[PDB]
Amino acid sequence: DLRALAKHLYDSYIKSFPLTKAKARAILTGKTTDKSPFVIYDMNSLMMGEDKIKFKHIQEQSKEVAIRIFQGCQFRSVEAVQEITEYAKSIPGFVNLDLNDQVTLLKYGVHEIIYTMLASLMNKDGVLISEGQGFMTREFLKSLRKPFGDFMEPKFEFAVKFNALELDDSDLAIFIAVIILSGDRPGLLNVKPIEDIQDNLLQALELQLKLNHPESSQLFAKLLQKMTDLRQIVTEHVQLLQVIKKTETDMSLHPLLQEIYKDLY
Amino acid sequence: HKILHRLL
Ligand SMILES: COc1ccc(Br)cc1/C=C1\SC(=O)N(Cc2ccc(C)cc2)C1=O
Repeated sequence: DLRALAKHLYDSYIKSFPLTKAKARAILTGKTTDKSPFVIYDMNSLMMGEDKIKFKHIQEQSKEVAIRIFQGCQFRSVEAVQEITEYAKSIPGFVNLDLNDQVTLLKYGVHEIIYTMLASLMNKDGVLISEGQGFMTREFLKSLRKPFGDFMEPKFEFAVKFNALELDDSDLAIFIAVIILSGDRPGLLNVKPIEDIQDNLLQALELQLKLNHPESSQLFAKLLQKMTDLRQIVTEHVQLLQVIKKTETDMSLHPLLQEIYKDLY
Repeated sequence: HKILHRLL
């Protein structure tokens, strides 16, 4: 039951998200047979890196570094929203909730989950990008001109402390699900059936952590505190974006992201 | 939330 639910969540988590934490840590610890990721630390290494990905993927693109990076960020975020949506629909009970509530949960859940999964791709020195084939240094990101130089920093700060807890993909699968099924999102119509799903997810999470992190009794408690922390990180990310939105006349926000940000905080 | 609704 609870062990069965943890297994089901792990399997769809693996199906919904290509680059897993296990895979990410192997790349970052050189514990991989693959070619090391190309490192990006300045103007010229960014250009070199882009040369290489011109042979892997593919209308408008700025010649200003910070805006171009932020545009690349937007498209990755859009692709994360899709993945997170397919994941949520795999959570037993979710798709049977009122549609307006489903939309609300994703609207408020999506960024919290993004910063959670981003942690997996980070260490204190930088972040993996493009499916793990590149690595952008933290310091290079801190150097970007305002207001973009401070865009990734709080996300690194979160991840450094979060990664200290050593969750693996199976823990993360349930943790994410608990976050999505929060009955205290603003504007929910039917709180009860959401809490009823979260209750069982919470139980599965507690059990999973007791079994796999036996040395850290009270890891459950510490995880629960992170879920709330994330709420304020998003809140402050959203304030940063309204600044960018108003003062950066060049770039245009992506429509899906506008949808999520609108009337949010 | 047009796009979100469609995703859902
Ligand atoms: C190199 O990254 C950057 C450098 C500078 C600036 Br300005 C913005 C970005 C990127 C970001 S922040 C963010 O939330 N996402 C979306 C995402 C969603 C889910 C996973 C797992 C990874 C990333 C990004 O791509």
